[PDB]
Amino acid sequence: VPGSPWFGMDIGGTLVKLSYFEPIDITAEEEQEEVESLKSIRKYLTSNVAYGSTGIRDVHLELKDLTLFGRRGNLHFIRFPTQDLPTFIQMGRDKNFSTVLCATGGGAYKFEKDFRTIGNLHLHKLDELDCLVKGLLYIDSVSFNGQAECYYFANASEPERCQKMPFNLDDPYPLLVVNIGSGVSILAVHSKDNYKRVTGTSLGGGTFLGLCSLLTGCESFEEALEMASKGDSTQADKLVRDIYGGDYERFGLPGWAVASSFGNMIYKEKRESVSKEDLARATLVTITNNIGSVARMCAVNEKINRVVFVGNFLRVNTLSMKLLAYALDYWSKGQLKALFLEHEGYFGAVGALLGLPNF
Amino acid sequence: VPGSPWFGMDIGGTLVKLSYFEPIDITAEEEQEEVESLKSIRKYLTSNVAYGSTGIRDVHLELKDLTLFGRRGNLHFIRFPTQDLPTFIQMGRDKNFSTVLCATGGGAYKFEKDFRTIGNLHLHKLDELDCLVKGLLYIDSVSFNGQAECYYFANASEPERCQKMPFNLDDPYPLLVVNIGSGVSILAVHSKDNYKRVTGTSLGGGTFLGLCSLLTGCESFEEALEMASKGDSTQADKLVRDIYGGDYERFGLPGWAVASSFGNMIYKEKRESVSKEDLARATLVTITNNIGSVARMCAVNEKINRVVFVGNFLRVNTLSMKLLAYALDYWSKGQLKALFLEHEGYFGAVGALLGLPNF
Ligand SMILES: Nc1ncnc2c1ncn2[C@@H]1O[C@H](COP(=O)(O)OP(=O)(O)NP(=O)(O)O)[C@@H](O)[C@H]1O
Ligand SMILES: Nc1ncnc2c1ncn2[C@@H]1O[C@H](COP(=O)(O)OP(=O)(O)NP(=O)(O)O)[C@@H](O)[C@H]1O
Ligand SMILES: CC(C)(CO)[C@@H](O)C(=O)NCCC(=O)O
Ligand SMILES: CC(C)(CO)[C@@H](O)C(=O)NCCC(=O)O
Ligand SMILES: [Mg+2]
Ligand SMILES: [Mg+2]
Repeated sequence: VPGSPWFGMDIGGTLVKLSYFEPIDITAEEEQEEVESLKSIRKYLTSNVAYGSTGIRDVHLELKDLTLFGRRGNLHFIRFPTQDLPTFIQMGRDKNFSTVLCATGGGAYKFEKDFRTIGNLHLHKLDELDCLVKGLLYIDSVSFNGQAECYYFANASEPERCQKMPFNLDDPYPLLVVNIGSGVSILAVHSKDNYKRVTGTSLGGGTFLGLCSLLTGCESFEEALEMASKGDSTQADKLVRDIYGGDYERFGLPGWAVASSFGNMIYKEKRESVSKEDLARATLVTITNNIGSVARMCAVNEKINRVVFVGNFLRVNTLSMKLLAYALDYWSKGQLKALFLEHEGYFGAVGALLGLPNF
Repeated sequence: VPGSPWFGMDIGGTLVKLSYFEPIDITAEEEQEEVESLKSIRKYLTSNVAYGSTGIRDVHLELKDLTLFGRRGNLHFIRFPTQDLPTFIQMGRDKNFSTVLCATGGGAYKFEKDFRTIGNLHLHKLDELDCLVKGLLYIDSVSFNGQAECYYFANASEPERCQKMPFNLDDPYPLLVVNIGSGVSILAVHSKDNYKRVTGTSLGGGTFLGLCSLLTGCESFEEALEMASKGDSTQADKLVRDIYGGDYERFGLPGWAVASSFGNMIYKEKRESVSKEDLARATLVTITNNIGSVARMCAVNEKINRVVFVGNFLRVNTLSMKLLAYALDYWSKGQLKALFLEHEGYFGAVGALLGLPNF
């Protein structure tokens, strides 16, 4: 492995994710041979938790004293909007920084020519879903600083008992991976080298954020979630009891289940009384439950009972995680389990970093 | 079979559908024994095509010279909004109308006590999905006045050739039935008496109409479709080429495919330039393609290759039908076929009418 900072980057449709390995076993002689630009990069990344106006280091996710490529170091996790990649690349071309970059996600292709404006930088494009699988399996194998990387919600159908609990993935196959980013990819993983994309859905995190922005005027993902936490989705949705006056008993649909998402918004007087918060929550519930349903159908067809949900639609989004856990547990009568991972949307970036020794 | 007009009624979450059998073999003696109220009902229904301000007789769907319950007559098809059922029931209690009513849909239960305000009326509640199956199989078996009730889109992947063609369902089993009403029910039909509800989705016609109303201010389903016919959904959706700069080749996703529905609406400048017509079309495309995807997954898991789509989401909605035909044909490489039926959303009402001899 190369004199070069060790990065892996996943350039998605909405967010760039960057994994950075900071060596902590640097010898006295190594510090001598280190050029100023390399020292400047290391100090900038490790002494700041906000980069410019939109970059964020997720300090709580840092893996400390990881051994990687024969060196000990800390693995850092950084995100910024893809819209701001021109600023990243303009920073990279700065004279104070004159690298082998393993990059994945669609932007590895879309912005290939832009990365090559950085003199002599060597860009290696790696497949988006292969990096996801490799990074997910790697992070679970090294643990989250000794704690479990994977968790589930115990007793997900009872709120008085529902609680996050660690889950052991030491024999993780087979596994359904549901990656909720701008859109959704669903993978059936049979071994480390044997997986297929079962299907996907374009109703993903970008549908939640785009519809929420149109309907409520929210200006950020976090604001959308804050609104949804205060709302009542039943003010927008038409429920089974709104159609039947009760349960649809013959087919086991309870009266409180949604029959038609946003279905009460066909009435003008209801549109005039619904709140922005109600609409935010209805958008979240609609998108989340649709993903849960698709995930359930894929698990049944693939004969897989463990479904891991990743991607940044679920970052700081406990409501959606609990909705997913409840829906899988309820519809399957306990035979399917929703699983979640602490490192959220960073697995592609880690998987890309792991491709470095091949170059 | 009873002195009573022969009706079947399906009271849905949004629309009431009514089938009415008009006898055309009435003898001279039968006209004598007919009371004025029965004559008044027959004349009102057959001499008007609009009933009050919101009732419509779909004259083009009339089955002429049908033999039913040993009598020859014409089968009529009438719809009105469930919101106006109080007007129907108040009309029914009029003194000029002083019946065995077979009723299905959720409103058969929700409005049971209201129907019983009509003196001595006998209400028989029948199951919503059983009536759908029985009515669908019946109408296809009697034909559409000698023409095929069922049709498909030939060469659905090529617009220069794509065209509606009759399809023979003379041995209709097995069959996947996708009923797109306010919400969506999906049935696997193995015989006339053996079917199961495979799943459903709450993202149905009410989601299209509710979201469209919120986003565009449209005041009717027809206005929503008119707007969507003029729009460009790619102004709201984020496409694969917006993320990759091209195809995602490894997994066969073409650049023109939607990656994130409404995903370009996360950007304020794009929200400010998108048109209402664009938003209407994006809503239609998003809802329709999600149903097509769920239908495809259910067909693969049930090992069924014929998928019939019914329900009034598809009435006067050729765009959605063609989207469904293309999506099933494309994803399945021709192994799945989307089928459509001329009688749209009336099968439950017909199935209810067919239950009359049991009472
Ligand atoms: N700070 C944020 N800004 C924007 N979106 C966020 C943010 N935090 C969470 N999200 C959500 O995270 C989603 C993006 O998840 P992510 O896994 O990073 O997708 P992506 O890789 O950029 N897209 P894709 O090309 O489809 O894989 C958005 O659609 C939002 O729902
Ligand atoms: N004139 C109309 N008025 C309202 N909706 C219409 C109209 N025409 C077509 N639609 C569409 O038809 C859908 C209703 O279809 P329909 O099959 O009659 O459902 P329903 O039986 O009333 N609902 P459900 O209880 O879920 O079965 C609406 O959601 C619209 O998308
Ligand atoms: C980046 C992609 C395109 C691939 O992971 C992602 O946005 C996705 O899977 N969208 C859904 C595409 C679909 O299956 O309809
Ligand atoms: C009238 C019902 C409830 C049943 O046909 C219909 O609206 C439906 O199937 N809605 C979808 C319910 C679901 O499967 O989530
Ligand atoms: Mg991604
Ligand atoms: Mg219905």
